[PDB]
Amino acid sequence: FCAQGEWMRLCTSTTESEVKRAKNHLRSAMVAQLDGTTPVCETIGSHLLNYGRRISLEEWDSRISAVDARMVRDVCSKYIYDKCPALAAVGPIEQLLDYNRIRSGMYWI
Amino acid sequence: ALLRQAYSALFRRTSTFALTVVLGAVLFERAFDQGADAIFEHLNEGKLWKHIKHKYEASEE
Amino acid sequence: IHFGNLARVRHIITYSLSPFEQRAIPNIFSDALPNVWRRFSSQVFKVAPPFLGAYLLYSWGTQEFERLKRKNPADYENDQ
Amino acid sequence: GRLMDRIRKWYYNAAGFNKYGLMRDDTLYEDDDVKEALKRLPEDLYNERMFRIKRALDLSLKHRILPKEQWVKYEEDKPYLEPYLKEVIRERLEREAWNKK
Amino acid sequence: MAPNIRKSHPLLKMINNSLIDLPAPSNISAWWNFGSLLAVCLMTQILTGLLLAMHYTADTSLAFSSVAHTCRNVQYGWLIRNLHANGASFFFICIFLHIGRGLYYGSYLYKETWNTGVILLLTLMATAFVGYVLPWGQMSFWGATVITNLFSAIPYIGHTLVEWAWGGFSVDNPTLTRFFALHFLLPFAIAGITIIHLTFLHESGSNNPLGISSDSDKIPFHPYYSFKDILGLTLMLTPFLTLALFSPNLLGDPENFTPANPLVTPPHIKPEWYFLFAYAILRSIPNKLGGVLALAASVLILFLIPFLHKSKQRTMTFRPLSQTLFWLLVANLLILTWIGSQPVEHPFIIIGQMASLSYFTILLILFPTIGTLENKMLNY
Ligand code: HEM
Ligand code: HEM
Ligand SMILES: CO/C=C(/C(=O)OC)c1ccccc1Oc1cc(Oc2ccccc2C#N)ncn1
Repeated sequence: FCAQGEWMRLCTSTTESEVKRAKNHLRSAMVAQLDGTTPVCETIGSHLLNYGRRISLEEWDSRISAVDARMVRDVCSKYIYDKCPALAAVGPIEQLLDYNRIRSGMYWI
Repeated sequence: ALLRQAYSALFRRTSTFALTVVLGAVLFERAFDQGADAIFEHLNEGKLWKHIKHKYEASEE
Repeated sequence: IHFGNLARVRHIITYSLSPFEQRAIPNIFSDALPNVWRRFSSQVFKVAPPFLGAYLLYSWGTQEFERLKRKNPADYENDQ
Repeated sequence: GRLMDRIRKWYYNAAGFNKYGLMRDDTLYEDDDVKEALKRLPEDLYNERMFRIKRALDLSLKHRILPKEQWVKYEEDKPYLEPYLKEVIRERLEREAWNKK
Repeated sequence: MAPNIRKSHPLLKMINNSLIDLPAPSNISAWWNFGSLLAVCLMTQILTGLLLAMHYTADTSLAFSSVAHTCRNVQYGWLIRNLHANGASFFFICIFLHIGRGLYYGSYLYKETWNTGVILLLTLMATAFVGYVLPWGQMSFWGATVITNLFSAIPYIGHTLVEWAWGGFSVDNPTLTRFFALHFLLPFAIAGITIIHLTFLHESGSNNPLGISSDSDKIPFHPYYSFKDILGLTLMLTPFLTLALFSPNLLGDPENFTPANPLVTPPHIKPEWYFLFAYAILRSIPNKLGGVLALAASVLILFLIPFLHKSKQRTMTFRPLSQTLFWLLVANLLILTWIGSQPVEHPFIIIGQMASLSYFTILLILFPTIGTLENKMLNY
């Protein structure tokens, strides 16, 4: 209930404060993925294979910095809002229930 | 594609979905009534006062 | 709290599709109707009988009642 | 001769729970004795019973039954609970009797 | 307190645990749609009832015309009057299907839910009975007269209880005014007891058509049953309105379009369709006292059902013998209904006693007997 709630917040009411912090966490994250030779090498192998070139931290940072509240909301709305999700549940899941109910958690903040 | 347009413009946002129902109702009523009344009177030609009214409506004594 | 305390269930997997990925009334002729017929068939001789019997009793009793209202000529054959 | 057996096998098919893939014992109303009996069932028997039942309810909400092939055959119906249930009732009657004395 | 306010709040929590997050069997059929229809039926009677009450006058000298005034002058008075009068039948149709379902699926094993249910039925009957007198037409007065006099047959306290109820020596104005008060009151008792009905019910949850535990497969009431029930509402509501709008008097007695007259007995004093079956049983026993008991018993018999269950299975789904016995009973009731609308003459008199006799035999003797028999045929 709370989780889907947070997704709905993303689409409808993200704050510049939130993104401002999310961006710093993301920067630290990308930088942290290049901590060593194996991880830098892993990046290269992938970037080439997937983007057909290397995307430097300098570029990532450029892109990451252009992101703002308004943008997060639009992108999220575009991929999350009122979408039929895919669900996998394993274990003692009796208390989680009904695709229908979950599907409804997909709209209205 | 109307369905897609309808979806994007009307049914996606809950606010617009309500606005569509209200505006939809206002228009549905107007049309639906006129139509039903239209059907009822045709199926009853010359039987309703509306129909015979002229005979005593400023045409007697 | 009634969800989560119901039953001890193990090893059952279930697969379901969103309502928007599927049809509301699928296979009306290949699955639906056949079954409707199947269901009707399996019950008709359990429900129908007593209702048919009721009908007969009703018809008899209604006719037997109107018949007793008519006059029997055998009460006036010697009323000269 | 085989009269009682002709009748039973007949009622069994007349009943029709076998069309859902349920065993006779799956159809028992869960009163007090039956509930205790069920707690004594070995895990595997219990989980099988559970699936059979869940399956039946799903068929029931769908207004379908199993294909004639999958129907439980009179002679292949396993009376998995009757043994436990009889013991539970035996125990209960003992206590009832004893608490009277 | 808690994450979502649908669980924490002292009120929503109630609305949630009974109409939204309430666990329902995934396989309950259309026969389970009658409870909600009964509830909606009740809200509608109370509603149309109040709207009519605001124009009614409980006095022998004004009753009949106050109702006519309502139909003839009040804006949509005729519609409301129709809906209320016809709603009473919709109510009973729904209640007989509600009861049937429970008998066929052994819902009565939920003793308290069942007993509060019988009380709801008795209160509903008293309500409709006293409501029927209000227009003060011929059948209003004579029905009141016939039925209330039956009780002067109770030993010793007979005449007393009756004259007390009438507030005099015959059905007259003081009876009408107290019947209006009662008719206004009882529906509220029905609403109250209904809450108890559902409270006991929630202790166990719903039974289902296969009569086996559905804990392995439960679904939230909403949206599954909120939608199923709303659909069930419009499906029934169509025949209802079709009747109330295209054939307003199909079920009513023409005799009631004549003001009550104590000096003119109608030729055929008979009740509304939903009471006919009981009227038949009444007349089956020639002897004022026995008939009254027989009448009372025709409905009180419902309190015994929970005690006459012998089957090892809950429902009759997998009990072919019990199933035919069940439809015999239903057919038996159509016959009694029919007999109840006929004059007391041959062949109707004998047929009446046969159907009355088989009615009680089937519930008291056959059902429990066939049940046991079937237990033997399952090798139990
Ligand atoms: C004003 C009348 C009544 C109201 C408003 C009412 C309402 C309800 C409701 C809403 C339910 C749940 C939905 C359903 O299963 O249909 C219910 C269930 C039930 N009611 Fe009633 N009821 C009424 C009368 C009665 C009567 C007369 C009986 C029987 C004598 C009765 C017996 C039951 C039982 C045993 C259940 C359990 C259903 C099951 O097997 O799951 N009710 N009722
Ligand atoms: C359980 C719900 C109710 C039932 C079963 C019911 C039943 C009836 C019946 C059978 C009649 C006679 C119909 C006819 O004219 O042929 C009647 C009349 C009437 N009822 Fe109700 N009623 C109910 C609730 C109410 C309530 C709550 C009120 C309002 C407080 C009310 C007020 C009236 C009035 C004023 C009449 C007399 C006018 C008329 O005959 O239409 N009723 N009712
Ligand atoms: C005031 O009379 C109201 C009548 C009515 O049908 O209201 C709906 C009525 C009209 C004509 C003749 C009798 C009438 O009343 C009744 C009342 C009645 O009440 C019972 C129903 C079931 C079980 C016991 C009783 C009693 N007493 N059973 C049959 N007819």
